Amino acid sequence: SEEIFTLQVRGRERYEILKKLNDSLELSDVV
Amino acid sequence: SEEIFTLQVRGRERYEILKKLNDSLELSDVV
Amino acid sequence: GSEEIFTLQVRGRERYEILKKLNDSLELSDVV
Amino acid sequence: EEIFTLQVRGRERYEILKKLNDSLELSDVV
Repeated sequence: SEEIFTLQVRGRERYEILKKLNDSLELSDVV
Repeated sequence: SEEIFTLQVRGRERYEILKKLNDSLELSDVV
Repeated sequence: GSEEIFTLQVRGRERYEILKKLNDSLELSDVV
Repeated sequence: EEIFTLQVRGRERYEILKKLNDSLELSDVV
């Protein structure tokens, strides 16, 4: 199984930063 | 109104890294 | 004891800016 | 591109930012 977690964020800039990092980790992780 | 953005994250370890970063970013008034 | 400060090297201005925002936030918040 | 520096206080803080930087070097998202 996999688990999807929800992280709630205030402030567009905060959200945009975290989205870029999430996207990067999706692509850099071995799986 | 205040917009709360949702960041969907696969996996506990990935979530915990991003949550730590969010913990910091939410304390920062100017990002 | 003492404190260690590490030089993080980042390629590219836009990548530098995102990591700078994070580091600046961490310096204030001290969450790590 | 140029390489820029950021001074990072403390090993654990350096390690989290290094993890992100290394990820970005692999993914090229930013």
